[PDB]
Amino acid sequence: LSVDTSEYNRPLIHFTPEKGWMNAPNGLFYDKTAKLWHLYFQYNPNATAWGQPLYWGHATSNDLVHWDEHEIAIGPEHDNEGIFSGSIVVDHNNTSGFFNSSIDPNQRIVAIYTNNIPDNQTQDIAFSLDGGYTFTKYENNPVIDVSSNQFRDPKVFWHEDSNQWIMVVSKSQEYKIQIFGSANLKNWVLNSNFSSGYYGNQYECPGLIEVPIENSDKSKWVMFLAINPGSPLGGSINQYFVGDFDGFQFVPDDSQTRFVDIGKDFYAFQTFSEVEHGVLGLAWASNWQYADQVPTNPWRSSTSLARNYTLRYVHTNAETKQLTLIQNPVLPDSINVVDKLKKKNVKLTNKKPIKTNFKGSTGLFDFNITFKVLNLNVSPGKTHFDILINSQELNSSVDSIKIGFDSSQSSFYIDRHIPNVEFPRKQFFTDKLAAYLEPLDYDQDLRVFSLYGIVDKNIIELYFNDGTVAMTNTFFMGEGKYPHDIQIVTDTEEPLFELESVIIRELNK
Amino acid sequence: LSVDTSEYNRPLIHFTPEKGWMNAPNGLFYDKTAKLWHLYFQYNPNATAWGQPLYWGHATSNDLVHWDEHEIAIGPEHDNEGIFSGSIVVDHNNTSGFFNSSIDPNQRIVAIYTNNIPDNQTQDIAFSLDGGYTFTKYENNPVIDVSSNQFRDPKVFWHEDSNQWIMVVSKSQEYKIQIFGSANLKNWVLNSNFSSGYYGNQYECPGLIEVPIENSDKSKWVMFLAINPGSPLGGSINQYFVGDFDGFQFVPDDSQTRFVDIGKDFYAFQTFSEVEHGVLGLAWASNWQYADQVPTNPWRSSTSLARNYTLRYVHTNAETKQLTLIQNPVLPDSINVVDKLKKKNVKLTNKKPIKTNFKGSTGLFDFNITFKVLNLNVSPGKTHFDILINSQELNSSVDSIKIGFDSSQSSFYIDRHIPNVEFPRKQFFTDKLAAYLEPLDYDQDLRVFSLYGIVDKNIIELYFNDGTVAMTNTFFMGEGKYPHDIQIVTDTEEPLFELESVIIRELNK
Ligand SMILES: *[C@@H]1O[C@H](CO)[C@@H](O)[C@H](O)[C@H]1NC(C)=O
Ligand SMILES: *[C@@H]1O[C@H](CO)[C@@H](O)[C@H](O)[C@H]1NC(C)=O
Ligand SMILES: *[C@@H]1O[C@H](CO)[C@@H](O)[C@H](O)[C@H]1NC(C)=O
Ligand SMILES: *[C@@H]1O[C@H](CO)[C@@H](O)[C@H](O)[C@H]1NC(C)=O
Ligand SMILES: *[C@@H]1O[C@H](CO)[C@@H](O)[C@H](O)[C@H]1NC(C)=O
Ligand SMILES: *[C@@H]1O[C@H](CO)[C@@H](O)[C@H](O)[C@H]1NC(C)=O
Ligand SMILES: *[C@@H]1O[C@H](CO)[C@@H](O)[C@H](O)[C@H]1NC(C)=O
Ligand SMILES: *[C@@H]1O[C@H](CO)[C@@H](O)[C@H](O)[C@H]1NC(C)=O
Repeated sequence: LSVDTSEYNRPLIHFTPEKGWMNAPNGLFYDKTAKLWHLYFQYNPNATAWGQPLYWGHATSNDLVHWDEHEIAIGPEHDNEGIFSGSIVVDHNNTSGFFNSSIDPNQRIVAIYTNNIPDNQTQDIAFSLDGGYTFTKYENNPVIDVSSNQFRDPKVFWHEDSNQWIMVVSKSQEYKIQIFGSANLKNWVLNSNFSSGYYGNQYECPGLIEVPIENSDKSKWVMFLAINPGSPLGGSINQYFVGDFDGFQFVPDDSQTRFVDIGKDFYAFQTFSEVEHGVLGLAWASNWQYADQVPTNPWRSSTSLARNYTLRYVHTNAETKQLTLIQNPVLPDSINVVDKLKKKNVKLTNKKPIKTNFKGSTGLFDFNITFKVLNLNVSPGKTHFDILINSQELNSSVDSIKIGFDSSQSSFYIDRHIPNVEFPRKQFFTDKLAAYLEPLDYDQDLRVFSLYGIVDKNIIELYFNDGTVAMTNTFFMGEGKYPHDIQIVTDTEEPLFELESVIIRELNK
Repeated sequence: LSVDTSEYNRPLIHFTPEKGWMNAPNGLFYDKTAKLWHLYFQYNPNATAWGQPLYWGHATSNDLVHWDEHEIAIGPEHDNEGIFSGSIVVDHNNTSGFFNSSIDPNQRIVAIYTNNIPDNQTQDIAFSLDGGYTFTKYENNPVIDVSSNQFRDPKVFWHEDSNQWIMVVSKSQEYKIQIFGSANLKNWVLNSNFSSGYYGNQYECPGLIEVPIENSDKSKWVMFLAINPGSPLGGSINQYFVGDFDGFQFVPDDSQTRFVDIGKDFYAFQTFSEVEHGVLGLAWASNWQYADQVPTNPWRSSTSLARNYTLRYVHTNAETKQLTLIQNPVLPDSINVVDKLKKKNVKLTNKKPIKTNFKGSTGLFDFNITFKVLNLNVSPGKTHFDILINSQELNSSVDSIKIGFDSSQSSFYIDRHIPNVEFPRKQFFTDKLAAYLEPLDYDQDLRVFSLYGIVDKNIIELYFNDGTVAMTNTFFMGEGKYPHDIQIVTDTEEPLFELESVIIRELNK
């Protein structure tokens, strides 16, 4: 309680609780009357570690970057217990019977969540009569009990075409996504089981939603699935499947495995209810392997930014395109640009590096680059360029993380290694991660790629080729240090890389 | 040609060419008459890098650890071209018409391989009349041409039940494994396409074989598949599927994705033909991201050890078992044990570390541990133990790689980071890799696990829980340095880990 790392460590525009522990985001919805985005979260107010009693924390936002934290929304009946993950729906037509005439239809808020008690996980419901700040648990909870220890994380949505509420929920250790239906929110029927992809140890946090295909009238149903432990990257990861849904079973178009975000730190993704126009969601931005040991205090964990989800046909090799999940960050105009560097058609060479030259630093930056690979035979050790994110100098040292692209491998990479920062379970804190991408485009016969990145004091979110792939990782600079400036460098004497466009901004609340 | 790193860098019992570049192993077969294992391989004699003309190199062995290199077996028609990957079968009954009355049935050797020419990849055959040392290409090559640029890596086998030769080959960029049948080895018919798992950039090096289930009469068909680039670990990786095969189509038992080896350096896996009793195979032990840049000379690349493949029902979580691919290394008794450390029931503590104390070092070691996790509440930074593989001291420093287990994560890990060793494309040389495993067993209520590891100068092969998962990685110690001794250490004051059995051996040719 006496050490506060916020000054250098606490994100400006990623949500964090003032104190205590946060994991999975819950009950994501938009209130159309109040015009407020609601974020709830797995919350332990009593320590910077997971533990019971576990609650739903609650915060609101009008723009998905500025958050007001509120009083705890739901709590367990005993210290022995926890209100585990869930989702919220708006029961406009009072199908649940909970709501007065005088409750605004857009605020008829129902939470559906896992109630965790010793040897039992059930699905329970509660309703809010005050706009989502307090709740009354349903008299006849549980609404679903299958006598299981491992039965959690409901995502519920109204399905017009089959005229019912749909729940996807994990039967975690059976590796099944279970699909239930209800008229009621109270009485549920099991319609199907879905099993596929990368099983790890466990299925968690399913989601199922209609995602729009870019430049078209058409859509596909996407099933989201979280697994932890046992990610091939180590620990926790989120995956997806593309297909069709009739209200009863989900049928994927193929049987391939794909991850939502191939950084180490993007887990328990959930989408917002009541979004008109598109699909928005966010995740918990850490990894279960080390999330409770990173050096922040008096809180641990942030969410990712909210992101916009679409589908796009992209080349995965030279011959073949696949319909692929695209995501791009939600950043409203209510963000102040303190300063920016903006350049066009720069021929990058080791004698001409790009260097930010701002007066100060908030620790929040973004960078936005479109680049072209030239025809130049260069030595193997130099077929790359690198973006450096440097702290201020402190113990007469600068800390930095590196983001680059190698043209011989057609792959982006990050290196988040920081010397002299140690914490428990760092054996699992992978430093070097890569992503292979086909060109965004061809200009004549030269390969074009794009990269957008945003750095917020302890988290970096990278989006390659207009969101073709996303990679999210936290990073921990030494005590007192935070991002101060940005450089783009290369070791080539002539130009291998031409940056058609470079924009680097310092940003603030 | 003047620098030779062999002294510290060249494996003793993993095959390497004397000079030049090697990638994928080819034409693996056992000659029953000669009693010789044959290894062919993608070979460039003219540089320590991939390039055309590309040949099949050739080596033989009576025990799968001692290799005799021979003259190039197959070469391209022009410098423009390459004999890409392939397999060998023994046509005992002369179905191909190539073989005399006086050619021993067990030596009726036919190679089936991809002929790579500009804008064209076809499948071609050649036969050997002198036991596999020289070949005559078939008069009417190609045997299969589908007018494709991306059509390569045939694995062929006799399928008794449908009375035909089967070929699995990759239609690389279409992400299809294509299954062809022949009476002939000359005239082929397409029977099915198979598409699943982790797509990556490209399908390569398929395999299809009947694998025995442990302690039973039963078996399953396993389909192997290599992808590169685009492994979720970065670069190249091998995956598999378990199911059934009728000679015409492969039908997996589920749609899950699983990798054969979750280290960075295990690619283009092939099995040996003419193995009676079980399934044996090996891979190329590097990763395409950096294989051509690692600091060895005058050669680059080794194969993995030959491994024995079985299927076993293992716990993937506390509730659920899955039928899972098991592998264990083939190490004959023709291996000399120079010295060994052997201990039983050791309560590991930071005051009582295990330390090898041998007179010298060949650079080749193995370690074999069964251990039990005790009930001891210890601080989070200490819930692990570590195996250290140390070089001799040189520039007044010891280089080392680390292999460990953390009990809070139930996961093994490696850290192959070595200071002051640099080479091109090391951004992709991932240092930290993990593997989550359920307990091998329970002793009362205490968790039991096992680990076998083998280190051979520049390559480490780890096998967790009697081969439940395998992890293969190269490593590059500083100039002159190689493994000299081994330690097992922990930071706990009391004992969290009891090692029921520990055997560390120094080994030699
Ligand atoms: C946990 O937090 C709750 C609410 O802030 C508080 O009532 C309680 O005392 C804390 N600790 C325990 C063990 O309940
Ligand atoms: C789905 O899974 C559960 C196992 O938990 C089983 O009880 C149920 O019968 C299955 N339903 C269908 C439709 O397969
Ligand atoms: C979501 O992205 C989509 C593009 O399909 C757009 O319709 C919508 O306005 C976006 N919402 C936000 C908050 O950016
Ligand atoms: C990065 O580059 C340009 C700058 O206007 C733009 O097309 C693109 O939207 C930028 N990306 C983001 C996410 O702001
Ligand atoms: C079989 O062919 C070989 C190889 O050229 C030849 O030497 C041999 O004499 C032939 N044997 C018979 C029986 O024709
Ligand atoms: C096998 O896939 C090939 C290559 O695309 C295709 O032409 C052929 O029609 C496929 N056959 C079947 C039965 O799917
Ligand atoms: C391969 O391992 C299997 C496992 O039972 C065994 O039957 C066979 O004899 C082994 N062969 C070798 C060379 O280890
Ligand atoms: C290591 O020890 C096990 C169990 O004691 C033994 O059965 C096995 O043969 C050894 N394994 C290897 C790969 O040498």
